[PDB]
Amino acid sequence: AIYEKAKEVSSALSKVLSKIDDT
Amino acid sequence: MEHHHHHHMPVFHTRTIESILEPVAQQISHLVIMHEEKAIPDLTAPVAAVQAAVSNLVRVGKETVQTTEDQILKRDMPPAFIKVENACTKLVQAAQMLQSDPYSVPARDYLIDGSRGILSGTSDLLLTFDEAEVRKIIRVCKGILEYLTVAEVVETMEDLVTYTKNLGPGMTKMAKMIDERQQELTHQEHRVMLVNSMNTVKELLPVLISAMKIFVTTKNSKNQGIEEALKNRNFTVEKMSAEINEIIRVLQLTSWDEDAW
Repeated sequence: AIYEKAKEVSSALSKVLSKIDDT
Repeated sequence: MEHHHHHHMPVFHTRTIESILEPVAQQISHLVIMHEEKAIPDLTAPVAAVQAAVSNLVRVGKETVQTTEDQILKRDMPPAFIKVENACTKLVQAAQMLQSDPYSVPARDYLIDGSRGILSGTSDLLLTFDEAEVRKIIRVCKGILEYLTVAEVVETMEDLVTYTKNLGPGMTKMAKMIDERQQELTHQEHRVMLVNSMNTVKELLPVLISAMKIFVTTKNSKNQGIEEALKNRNFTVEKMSAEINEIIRVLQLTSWDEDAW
């Protein structure tokens, strides 16, 4: 399940750094 | 007047692991890429879930460290939970300075650093759990590089019927594993010398299996010259074993990592 929960936080994090900029 | 500089600190080797942290990787470097040297919303409700899943990860990660006896893992995993642990406290902490003030420039950088943690931290988490996988694969081969030697002890024909049914399935699993690995590899050189290798091993199987039967029936008759028959046997084995090692050695190449001695 590792490769899963990992990908999960990966996006959940990628969704946060998205509010940091969008040009 | 010569000048050159940029960011650093992000490793990657497995194909899958990359297609998981790669995004968040370029996002971070692209967010700092603005190297010419804009406010921030409320990341309270979107940084709490990153702390959520991050918790679940350590969870399923701390349990895996309670099952698989892969010692080198049971000792390499913990430090990871530490990285993501604190790397998160910053993410959550950073979101505050921005909420109390969304113009702070140290926070924007502070924020990135914390994210760079969960990324770099989760990286090792997977990387470690991975090397452990390449390990189980090695065990399989090591066991297939141990059974072949058993052929040199098959006299009775009836045994040959219990050596194949055994050796076969072993090579079967020892094949699927390799198939997956090559896909995960990020280097053409490795992928090749790894596949074509497992290739010969497959062909040399139906061969030694014959030299084994050809001998088991030749010694049963006055047919003198078991040498030309037996020799052909061990010779095949020696060829398979020599090939099987190329696989192991290759894997170990993609295996032995910094954290390892």
